[PDB]
Amino acid sequence: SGFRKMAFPSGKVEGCMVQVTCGTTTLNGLWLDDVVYCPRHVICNPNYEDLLIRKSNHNFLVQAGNVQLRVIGHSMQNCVLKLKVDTANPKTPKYKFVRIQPGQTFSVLACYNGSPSGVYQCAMRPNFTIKGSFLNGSCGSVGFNIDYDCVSFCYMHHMELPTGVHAGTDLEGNFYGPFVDRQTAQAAGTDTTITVNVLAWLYAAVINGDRWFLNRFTTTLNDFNLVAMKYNYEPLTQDHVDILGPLSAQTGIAVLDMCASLKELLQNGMNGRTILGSALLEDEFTPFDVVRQCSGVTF
Amino acid sequence: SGFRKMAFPSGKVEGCMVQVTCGTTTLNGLWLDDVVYCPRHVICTSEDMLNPNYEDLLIRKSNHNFLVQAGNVQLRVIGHSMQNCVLKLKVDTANPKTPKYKFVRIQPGQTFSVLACYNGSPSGVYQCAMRPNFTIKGSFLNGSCGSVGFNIDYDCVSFCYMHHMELPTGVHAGTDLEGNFYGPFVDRQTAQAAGTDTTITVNVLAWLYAAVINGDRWFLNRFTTTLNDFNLVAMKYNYEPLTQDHVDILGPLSAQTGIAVLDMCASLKELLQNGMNGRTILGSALLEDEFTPFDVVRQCSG
Ligand SMILES: CNS(=O)(=O)c1ccc2c(NC(=O)[C@]3(OC)CCOc4ccc(Cl)cc43)cncc2c1
Ligand SMILES: CNS(=O)(=O)c1ccc2c(NC(=O)[C@]3(OC)CCOc4ccc(Cl)cc43)cncc2c1
Ligand SMILES: [Cl-]
Repeated sequence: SGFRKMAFPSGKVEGCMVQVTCGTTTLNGLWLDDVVYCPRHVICNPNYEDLLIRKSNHNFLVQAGNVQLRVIGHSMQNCVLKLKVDTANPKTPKYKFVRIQPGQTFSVLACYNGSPSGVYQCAMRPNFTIKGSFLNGSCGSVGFNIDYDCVSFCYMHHMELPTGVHAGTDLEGNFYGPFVDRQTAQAAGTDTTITVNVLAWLYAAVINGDRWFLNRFTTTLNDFNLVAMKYNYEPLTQDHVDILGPLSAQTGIAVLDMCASLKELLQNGMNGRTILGSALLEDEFTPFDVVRQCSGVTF
Repeated sequence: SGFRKMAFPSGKVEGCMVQVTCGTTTLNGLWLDDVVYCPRHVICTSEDMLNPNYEDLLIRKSNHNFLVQAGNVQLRVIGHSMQNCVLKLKVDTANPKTPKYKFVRIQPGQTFSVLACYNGSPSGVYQCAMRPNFTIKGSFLNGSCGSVGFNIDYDCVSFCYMHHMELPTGVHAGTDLEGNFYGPFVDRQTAQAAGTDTTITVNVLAWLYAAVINGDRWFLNRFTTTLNDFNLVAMKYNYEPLTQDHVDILGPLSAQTGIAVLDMCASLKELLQNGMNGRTILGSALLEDEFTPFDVVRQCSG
């Protein structure tokens, strides 16, 4: 029993964290095989082609523990800088670079000066920001998932928006959201609740013996989406309904039956009651996270 | 900016997790240098669990009865001894991944990271607090016994907890790494229950200072209180008494924000009276008590 926000074991990613210093700027890099990946703003209206052409390999100081790596090449791919080094990382795990969609969750290994300091779980918000926990020097920290023994790198941290939320890119340097890596007026758009994730967390509550919110009612997918749009909740699709199938079969509560519970919770509140120790509806657990935690999958 | 429940990086502990098998029982072990530490109930069958005599069960075992697996490699057990509720298996190979470590016994209110494992394989990491009733609100299934709680200081791992059992309310009980249980629990299937739990007051105050550092001031008021008047109110909401030690510990946060501890105590009294009125504090509609004053300073300053 129990239900916690749980991150993937971070060890395979810890063995890849390095410090990258160029001029007066210091941030984190991800060392995989003979390449170090880091935000391109380490070289900083910037003209990154013009700023990069003026740099030599010896301008980038890369440090892995107490060992300095020698940079033998450099190239830019979108908003990520790729530093070719002379030595392949012997701790390189089996890995892939994957771009995730809003609502998907991942683990973040927060780093400062190439040293990991913490791990937390979070979700890609529908407005493409992440509600992270980052200070100055956190740039280059990465987001990931683990499948068996393969690390899927999905996020690299780049900046903090004025509301305290964070923006970054996939490992190919493409930003999540309409953000740019430049000091200019930028803001997070109006955010919405990840509906499929709230439903998955309501199934996790049922599996853990929290059932007060259940009711005898059902609803149509159209009627639920009309209600959800009024409460700034993301639309629920047939794909989301299908994904929730296994949890629906395990608890005996049809997805549209759980939608009627969610509709009653949105129109009436919790009334002093809690669900899994929370007075708010949690949306940072996917249906797969719920199945993984309520069955004990290992890495 | 931002405030998350944050666990320590788990890599130094992952390289210590092994699987320990005794007959039909399998659980997790912690391999440090040439010793594997695990709950002593690995020598019990489901039949032995009500009133087991561990000294009598252990004396009947030989080294080859213990099967220890580290990855796809079987370790050879060359000795065994019991220390309180932990079994210590001497092995023929020192773990080359043994980090710098210490065994520390923690007090209620203190937080730690838990690396949840099954069959010697890590499956997840989360952040916990030792509740005032000496239980932890963990997330554990069958076979999680032997999973460990820890903190990291520089490059040193402080092991503070080893998981042993689940009480009937779904909460968990365990020991320090010397086998001494936290709380009045025993490693027997006899009727046991968690005592009435309370809120960790010093931790709620630390989290209110974290909200002030992140720009939230809506809950502050023009009032102060005596330490005694605060405690009289707090006990009525099942909050732990706040001691002068707690007031002193909050000193640095008080100096950084400019809000005296007893002035923040007056905001807490008001929040307990009025509730939040549809508002949240650091994205939460409840008062968070699983962040210590030390966690707040580390996450907000470095
Ligand atoms: C709010 N103060 S803080 O917590 O120390 C902080 C400061 C900077 C943080 C940070 N850095 C940045 O956003 C910038 O990094 C150079 C600052 C200047 O403006 C830009 C513009 C574009 C880009 Cl891509 C980056 C930055 C990242 N993540 C978290 C940060 C927490
Ligand atoms: C509630 N079902 S479950 O989630 O699968 C589960 C089952 C057993 C869990 C478990 N095991 C135990 O508590 C016991 O382990 C042999 C079961 C029998 O009673 C005792 C008595 C004393 C001691 Cl020290 C251990 C046990 C631990 N932690 C979490 C557990 C989740
Ligand atoms: Cl302590």
